[PDB]
Formats: sequence, C-alpha cells, structure tokens
Amino acid sequence: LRTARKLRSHRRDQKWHDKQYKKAHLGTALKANPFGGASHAKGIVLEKVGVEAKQPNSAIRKCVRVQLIKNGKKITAFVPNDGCLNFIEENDEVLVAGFGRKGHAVGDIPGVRFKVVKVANVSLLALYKGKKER
Amino acid sequence: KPHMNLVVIGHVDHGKSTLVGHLLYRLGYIEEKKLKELEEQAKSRGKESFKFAWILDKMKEERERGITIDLTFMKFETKKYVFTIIDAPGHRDFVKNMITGASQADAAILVVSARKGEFEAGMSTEGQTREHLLLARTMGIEQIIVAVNKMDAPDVNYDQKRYEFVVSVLKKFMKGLGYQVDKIPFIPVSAWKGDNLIERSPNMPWYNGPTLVEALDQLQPPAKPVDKPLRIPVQNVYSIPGAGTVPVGRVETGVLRVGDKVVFMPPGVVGEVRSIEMHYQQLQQAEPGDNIGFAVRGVSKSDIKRGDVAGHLDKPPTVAEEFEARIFVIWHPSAITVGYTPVIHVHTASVSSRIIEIKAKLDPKTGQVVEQNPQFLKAGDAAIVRFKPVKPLVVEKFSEIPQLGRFAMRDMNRTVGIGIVTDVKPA
RNA sequence: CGCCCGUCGCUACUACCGAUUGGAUGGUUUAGUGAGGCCCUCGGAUCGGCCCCGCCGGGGUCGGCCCACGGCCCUGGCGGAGCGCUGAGAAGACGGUCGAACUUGACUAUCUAGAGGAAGUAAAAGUCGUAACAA
RNA sequence: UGGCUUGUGGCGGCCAAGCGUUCAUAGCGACGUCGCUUUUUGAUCCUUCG
RNA sequence: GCGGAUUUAGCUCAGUUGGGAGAGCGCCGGUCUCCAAAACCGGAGGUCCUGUGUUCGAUCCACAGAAUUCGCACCA
RNA sequence: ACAUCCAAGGAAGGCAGCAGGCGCGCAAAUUACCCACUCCCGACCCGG
RNA sequence: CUGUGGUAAUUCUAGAG
RNA sequence: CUGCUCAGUACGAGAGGAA
RNA sequence: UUUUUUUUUUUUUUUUUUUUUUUUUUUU
Ligand SMILES: *C(=O)[C@@H](N)Cc1ccccc1
Repeated sequence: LRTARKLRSHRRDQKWHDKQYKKAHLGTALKANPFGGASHAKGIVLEKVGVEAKQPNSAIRKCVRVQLIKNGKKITAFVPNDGCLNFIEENDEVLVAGFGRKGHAVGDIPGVRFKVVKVANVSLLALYKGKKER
Repeated sequence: KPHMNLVVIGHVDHGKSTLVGHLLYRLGYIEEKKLKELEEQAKSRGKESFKFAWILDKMKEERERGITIDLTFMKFETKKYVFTIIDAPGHRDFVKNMITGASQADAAILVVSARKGEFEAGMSTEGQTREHLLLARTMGIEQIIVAVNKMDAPDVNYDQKRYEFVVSVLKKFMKGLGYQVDKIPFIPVSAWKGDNLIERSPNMPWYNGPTLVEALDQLQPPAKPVDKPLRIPVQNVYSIPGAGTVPVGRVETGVLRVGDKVVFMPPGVVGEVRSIEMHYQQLQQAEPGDNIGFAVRGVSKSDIKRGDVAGHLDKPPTVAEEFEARIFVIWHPSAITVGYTPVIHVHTASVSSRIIEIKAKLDPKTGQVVEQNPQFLKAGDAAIVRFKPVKPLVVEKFSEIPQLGRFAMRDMNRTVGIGIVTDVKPA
C-alpha cells in the first residue's frame, strides 16, 4: 500500500506508447499540417492537374494545387464531383476540408489529404445540380 | 433650394479644372490659406499655372502630368440653385471616366479654348470638344453652357472676332447634333484671370450676355421621377473607417432611406443602409438627383464595383441576358457586321457586347426600314440590332428608365456609335 | 510457365547532412550610458505681521481756559519702503535608492534559406544477375 | 634599344554586284585593285659582351 | 484606374518582321487480346484568342477587347 | 513603442468599458430604447 | 463669482475686483 | 554642368517633349 | 556367430503490362 507512487509514475510513462495520446502530448498537431489543426482553410487554385489512380483501379482524378491565405503554403487537393472541372476556374476562392480522420487519404487517392468544397464562397452542391446556381 | 448636377467637359488643357477651381474660389468656397499653399506647391514643382486646377486634381499622377484623370465632385451654391459640380478629364485615355460623369449630369459646361490652334485641335476629327459634345448628347444632357475660355491669353487678348468665330463653328456643329443652339449661352471667360466668372469683365466691353454664374441661375431643374423604382448606378466604391463599404452614385429614379434593404446587380448581393451622405452632410432619405455615398451593412467591397446598379429588393435592376437597341453609326473605318464587339458605355458601366444580329437598317432621319438583315452597317447608317453583353450587364428600356437606357459604343479608343435600348431580355 | 531479392535509369514527394561563423523571430539577461518623479543639504521671484523714529484723524484716562499738543493701548494714511528681526514659499540645486529607455554582447525557446552529398517512399513496369520459401 | 621591309596587325581608297521592302552611295558595301601606317608580331644581322 | 507579359494542334511549347506555322507528347484509330502492355499499320489535327485600322493581302504591325498574370497608383 | 492635426509655431492620445471599424483567422451582433425592475453611488431630493 | 484679456492650436490661462 | 522663368508650350494621333 | 556400403552434380541463367465472378424462404 506504501508503493503507490511507482504505479502512479509507471502508468503515465508507459502511456507514452499510445501514438494518438503522444500526438496530443507533443505540439505536433499544430505543426504537422498547413491548417495548424484547423478543419477548414480558404484557398486559391494555382493550377489544375490531372492525376492517375493507384494500383488496379485506373482513372483520371481531378487534382488542384492550392495557395493558402494566412499560411501561404502549397497544398495538394482533391476535386470531388463529376464535372467540377467545368466549374473550376483558376484563382477562384476555394474552401478545403479533410477526409475520414486525419492521416491517410482514401485508398483510391494517392497523396491528397484534402478535399475542395467551395467555389467563390459557394458550396459545391449548388453548382452540381441545375436547380441551384449558375 | 433645388439641386442640380453639373459636368464640366471639353478638350485636354482647355481649362476645365481651372474654371471650376477658380469659380469655387471667387465664390469663397476655398480657403485663401489653402489656395496660398497650393500655389507655393505648384510653383515649387514647376507648375505655377496649375494652382486652381490643383484644387480638383489631387492624385499623384494628375499632379505629375498636369492632367485630370478621374472625376471630382464639389458642392457650391448660387442664388437659385445648389450644384454638385463634376470635373471631368479631357485626355483621350480617360473618356470612359468623362462618360460616367455625363451619365450623372443634369447640365454641362463645355469649356472651349479660344487660343490659336487649341480650339481647332479640340474641334478636329479626333478632338474632345467634338467627342465630349457628342457623348454629352447621347448620355441625355440637354442643358448646356459654353465657356469660351482663355480670352486673356496673348494670342487672343479679348478679341470679339475670335470669339464669334468659335461661337459660329460651335453652333453649326452643335445644331447637327440636335442641340437647340439658339437657347445656349456662349460666355467669353478667362478661367485663369476670372473674367466673367462671377462678375462682369471690363476687358470685354463688347460682351452683353450672362456671366457664368448668371447663366447657371438661368438653368432649369429636371423632372424628379420619385415614383419609378429605385436605381442607383455605382460610380465608385469606398471602404471607410466607421462606415464600412460605401458605394457612391447619383439616384436616378426612386427614393432611398436609412434602414432600406438594397440589392446590387448583376452580382446579387444584398445589404442594408446604415447611413447616407451628400457632400459630408448626413441624410435620412435621398431622392432622384441626389449624388450620394451610402454605407452598406453586410456587403464586402470586393462584392461590388463601378457600373453595378442598386435597387430595392422587390423591383431589382434588370440584368440583360441580351438586349435590343436602335443605333446610329458615327464613325467606322470599314464596316460593322454581326459579331462586332465594341464596349457599351451605359450609365456608369462599360462592358463589351457582341452584336448577335442586325434586324434592320433604317433611314437615319425617318426611321423606316430600308433593308431587313443588312449584310453590314457603315458610318452614317442607323439600325435596330441585338446585343449580347460579354459579362453580366444592367440595362433598362429607354421608354421605362431612360437614364439606364442610352449608350455609346466605343472601340479602339474612339466613339463609333450611339444608341437607345428599345428592349431587354432579362437574365 | 509458381513466389521472391537487391544495385542501376526516369518522375515526384517527405526527413537526415551542409561552405556561408548562415539569415529571421520572441523570453531572461552582464556591462558602459541614463529621462523622470520622489526623500533629502541648499537656494530664495514673491507676500504679510511686529521693530525704531516723525506727522495728522478717532475712542478711554493724566498734566492745559483753551485747541493744536505730548504718554499708554488699538486701527487708519505718508517718508527712511523696505531700512532691523520672524514665518509659510516657485525656478533651480547636493547626494541618493527606484529605474524607464539606448547601446554592445550573451543566452535559451522557436522556425528558416543552400551548390552539393545520402536514404527512402509512392512502385504498376525498363535493365542486370537467384539471395529467401521444398537439404 | 635603334634600324631597313611590312608579310602579319591596324587604317582609309578607286568600281559598284549586293544589303538597305521602292532604290546601288542617306547608312552601309562582295569580289577584285591602289595604298598609309611602325605602340603588335615577323624576318634581317648593321651599332653595342674590350 | 494605370502599365507589362502571356494566349498558336487534344496537351506543352517553339516561329514570324504582312503572302498566311512548325515539333515533343499525344494520344486517338485499327489488327491480336477479357482489356491493356509489347508488336505492326494508320491519323491527319489549328477561325495562329477576338474586332477594327493600315494594306492587294493581317498569325505577325497599329489601335481597341477578353482571359490569365505580374508591377504601380487610388483610399468612404 | 505606436501614431492623430499640423497656419511650421505647437497640441494631444491608452476602446483589454457600450456601440461601431480594421486586422486575424476554421471560428462569435447594433453606431438602438430606458431608468420601470435590481441595486449602488452624492445630501433630509430623487439627480446621475 | 462678476467684468477686462491675449494665442494655429491643447482640460493654456494672466491680471483686476 | 545644373536649376529658375522659356514651359507642359511649339511639334504629337498619343508616348512625349524642346531650343 | 549374423551384415554392409561405394557413390557421388562435368554441363541446368532468365522469363514485358492487366488479369475475373455472385445471392433466398415457404408447399403445390
Ligand atoms: C465618400 O467620400 C463618398 N461619399 C465621396 C467619395 C469620395 C471619394 C471617392 C468617391 C466618392
């Protein structure tokens, strides 16, 4: 009963072995991405580049490199809807957000951790269906 | 006391800004200490003779070059009227600015140099006495006073023969434009000396007409169409500490009050009036003729620009998917066909527009069709044509709101044609 | 006719190394300098009261028919007006502790530029050899 | 060092087929030919090792 | 607002001094195959971004627009 | 250390108090009405 | 607190009762 | 050599810019 | 008392892109 401190100290230190716990523990989340841990960042379409799918899946994926506002850093982004390219023009303000928990992109996608959802401060769904905007 | 908008027009260097500045001065609207400082600054930069002009010309490039570049607005008050006076540039590069000025005007002072060669140049084929007169007519200015300027100049020296020469030339041309020439004052002045600006000049005994101020009082105020729907073409948009983003422009039709919700077309952005100002005096309402700045809550400066038009939400300004017009061709070096794309200067806007069809050539005097779908038009022709603006443009039918329904066509920096819109297909 | 390995040639992205004694940033600071208030040795623009003398006005007593007059006590006005003594009292000023800020460097914490060098990872297949799985 | 000579170097020159959009010379000139030059370099052995 | 660049084939770029364009991918097409890869044929493909001026003639020059870029100005 | 207007001489300021502008960003309002309530502050009222 | 004052200008402020 | 007036002038369609 | 047993590799590196298809009670 008098050896409480060792178990107390032991737990916290052995705990370091949990990588997600570790992630919160080290100021890394703030600095591991262009966002700074942020869910959404406004950006500019520097170029639009077609890319090739990975493994047996064969496809041309719509990809945009984006210059961020406060951050000012290069970003690799994924264009989502079918003919969004028709509606994506260079240097139009774009809001970007991530896919399924931070880390790995959709298995089909190559090196993109980010998704494009707004064009000119307008959501994607509106351009995509005829009834909304044009 | 009724309010009027005055545009000052005419060829480069003919004396527009010197007239306005000097007029404001001897009318005591300008601090003598400031005139003193301007003069010293003008002399020290090698430009003594710009002291009155520099009351209006404030931009770094205006002062460096000694020319006006864009509009300046000044309030002054005569015996009968309060005027907003608008100083417009003569330089050919900035006739687009002069045109927005004319679109906002009730009357015009045409300033024309009597100096040898200066007159002839202004009235030459590619001169801006010629061009500004033409554009003022098309933007719907009927009341005009002409200041035959620089009578003091040594190569002029108050000569009545020179004066009557410029008057007659000016008269023959102005009558060909449709001006009622018998009614318009031709005052011999010196913008620089002051002759005939506000008091009568001993140097020119032979002149019996009004002085310029007297001529102003003899003008007549225009119809105030307060029962037509609100339309305010924006001439510029400022971003102002305390107010936020404030469009400026002249109320053409309708009325605007603090509290109002307003929409700006063609963007489709909506805001709400926090405040209204004319010549630094805060207002609660503004009616046609009011030249104003209006602060707008909920609108970013980047959303709105010059040539956009503000109306109330229930009757928003019309955006033309396409539009139809009656046009006359002033000048063209070859021919105009379907597909021709000059810029359209309408109210404060200027947007290239493609001629998608030429429905009919008309006899310029009678208006009868002389040929269905002509193969082309040329200089001298009149026509009914269809127009598709290259980017979203606001226009109204001339029959409905004439101040958003008259236009010039310009291309390669020349005025090519003039027009009135006879029909609009809304976006 | 199964799996499978590594160097070598493209293309991209990370991180390691790095001539510039490298640049940038923010915290604690050694030393040399020191505004400014404040305590404190002074000073002393200035102001008033009593000191002495002479002259008149007024109240109360004494020597005079007086009246002026003289003495005491209390005020008013003028000269030696400040000439003798006292009190509070602005500028300034001795020497201080406090201590901004300047410079000169330190030092951490936090990023970062670069010819080149060196891995990897996307990695499907081009090119060399058979290492591992069945002694 | 100096020196003859000037191939080599440097510079002008007659002629004008060409450039120069029309045209040769405004401004330039193939080829071909006449030369001036002695701060390059070259060949020569004349002056200087007493 | 002003001023510079840039716009040429499906893609990316070269030309030019007004007589009218040229290459690397592409890629695309066919044969073989489940489909490609390889192999073997075959493909030619452009209002030279637009209007006007000049000109006998404008991809080119001049003057004017658009779109993208980059300087600079303005500052309710 | 910021930084506002300079009659060229000077004079100011500390909105991390309401409103309101900008900025910053992924991220938070309006230049309103009032002492009636709750209290509090000044002296024997009833001011603020 | 009366009145009398100066300055581009500031919470400037004299002298007199 | 530079400045002030000469002068934003004449000459220019402007860009510009003198003596 | 009853058993070995020699032989030994003389010669076998490599094989371009892509590969594929699955789901249930209740009796008439
Ligand atoms: C804001 O000042 C307007 N109301 C007046 C104005 C100033 C500058 C430019 C345009 C308008």
